[PDB]
Amino acid sequence: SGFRKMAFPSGKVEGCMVQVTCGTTTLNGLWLDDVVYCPRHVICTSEDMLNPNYEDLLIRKSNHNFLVQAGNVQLRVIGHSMQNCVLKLKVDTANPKTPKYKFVRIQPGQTFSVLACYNGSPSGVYQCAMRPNFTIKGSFLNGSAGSVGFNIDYDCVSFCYMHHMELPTGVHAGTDLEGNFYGPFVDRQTAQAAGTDTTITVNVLAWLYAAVINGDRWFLNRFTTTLNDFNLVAMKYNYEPLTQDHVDILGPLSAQTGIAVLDMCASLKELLQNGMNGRTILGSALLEDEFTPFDVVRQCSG
Amino acid sequence: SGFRKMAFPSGKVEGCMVQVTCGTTTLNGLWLDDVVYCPRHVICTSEDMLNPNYEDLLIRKSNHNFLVQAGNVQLRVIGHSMQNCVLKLKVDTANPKTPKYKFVRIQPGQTFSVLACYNGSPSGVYQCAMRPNFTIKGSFLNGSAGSVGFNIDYDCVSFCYMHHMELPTGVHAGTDLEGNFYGPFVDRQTAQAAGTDTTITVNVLAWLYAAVINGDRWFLNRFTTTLNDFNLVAMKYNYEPLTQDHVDILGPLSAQTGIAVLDMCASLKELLQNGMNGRTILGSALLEDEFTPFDVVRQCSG
Amino acid sequence: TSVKLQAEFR
Amino acid sequence: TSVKLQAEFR
Repeated sequence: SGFRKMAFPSGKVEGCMVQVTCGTTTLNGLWLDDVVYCPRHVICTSEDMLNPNYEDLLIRKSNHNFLVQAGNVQLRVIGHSMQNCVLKLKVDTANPKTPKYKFVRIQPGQTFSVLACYNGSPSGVYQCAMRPNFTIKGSFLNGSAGSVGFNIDYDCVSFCYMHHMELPTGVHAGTDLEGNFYGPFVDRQTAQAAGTDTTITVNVLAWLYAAVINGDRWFLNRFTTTLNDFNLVAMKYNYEPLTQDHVDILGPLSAQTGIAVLDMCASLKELLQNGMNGRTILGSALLEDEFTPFDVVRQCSG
Repeated sequence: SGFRKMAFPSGKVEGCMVQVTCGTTTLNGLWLDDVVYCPRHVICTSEDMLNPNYEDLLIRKSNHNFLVQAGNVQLRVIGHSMQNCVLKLKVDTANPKTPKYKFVRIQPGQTFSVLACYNGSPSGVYQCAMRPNFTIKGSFLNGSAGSVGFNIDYDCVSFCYMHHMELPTGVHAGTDLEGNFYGPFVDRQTAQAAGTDTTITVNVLAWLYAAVINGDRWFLNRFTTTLNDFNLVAMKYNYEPLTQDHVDILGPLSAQTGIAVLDMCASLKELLQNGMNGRTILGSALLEDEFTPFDVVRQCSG
Repeated sequence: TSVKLQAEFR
Repeated sequence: TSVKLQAEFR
């Protein structure tokens, strides 16, 4: 028994974390093979931050203007290029601790482990989800840019995030490993605001399945509901609509418990309209939507 | 900014997990230098579980009765010895991945990051706190016995916990790295219930300090209280007493926020009495006692 | 009703 | 009231 917020063992990613210093700006870099990726605002000064042109700022910097340091080793940069919001620094030494990796772009509702680093040294790991408004709710301080989000299939690390900045509301925005931001955001300290956030419906349902596997069952009910009638009232409580694919991936969670997907959707309908009435599910007084159906099989089944 | 439940990077510990098998019983061991550490109930069959004689069960064992496996490489055992509830198995090869480490024993209320493995292969990592009744609320399935809980300071891994069993309540129990159990527990399959659980009072103040740094302010109280008057109300709601040391340890956060610790106590008194009134603190409708003052400072101060 | 030691028996 | 790029500047 037991269900927890649980990140992948970060060792394979820690062996790729380096420090990158250009001028006076310092962030983190991801060292895979003989290429180093890092957010492009390492070439920004404390002044040119409001409205900078990175292509202008880039031509002004050459190879020896980037200082990469991997532990007690300093990597001589041989080349530089820019892909969207990341800089690709070629180095004279391929990382010997390089895992097998894929660059993937996750979609809203999926999760990943975050390895927060400072000065290229990792500091802590935790689990985040790409919220519908295309932000994550992480814990990032100054100099935490360049930290990466990832998932490990088994021996393969799927890098899917790279930290860049924090919005006024206190949440965080970043890019995939091809420099493509998550959301309508740009890397400029300006008046940017994230869209209104919604609740990841399928992740609450999957998390209610994780409770059933642990013996918790009180929230359940005898009622039935349709997909269209559920998503209607899901919309009523600022809940995302449940598509057919989401119901499909909830299958193995339905099979082991026998509780059908639409029937647990009826359990959610009752909790939305009434509340929890002072009780706690898995030790929580509000519904949690950051645990995918995958994250539950990874921990409860088997 | 933001505040998240966050574990330590498990890289240095990932290179210390091995598989241990006596007969057909399998679990995990901790490979440090030329020594493997693991629970003693690995020498038990499926039957000797009520009242097992670990002394009488170990005399019949020899070195070639312990199959220690580090990945796809087995380590020849040259000596074994029992020490409290753990077994230490000497091996012919010193672990090339051993980092700097200490064997510490933690107090109730202190945190540590668990790296849960099955069959010597790390599965994930999460942060846990030692409850006042000396249990933890982790997430362990069969084959988890042997997982370690640790804290990393600098480049040293202070091993502080090793997992052993699960109570009927569902909470998790175990030993330190010298075999001495955390609490009034025994490695037998008997009906066992821990002590009565109290709220870690200092951590709740520490968790409310992180909330003021992060923008939450509605629970604050202008007027102060005393250490004598608060402890009077503290135990009213099943809270650990607040020592002057607790106040001292919160010194860094009392400085960053400008709110005295005893001012924060008056705010806790108002929150205990009235509740949250359907409002959220750091995304939680319940007061969290799982973040020590050190977890708060490390995540808030730069 | 009783404690479960969490090695892998069988 | 605006975004902050979170590399360490001087």
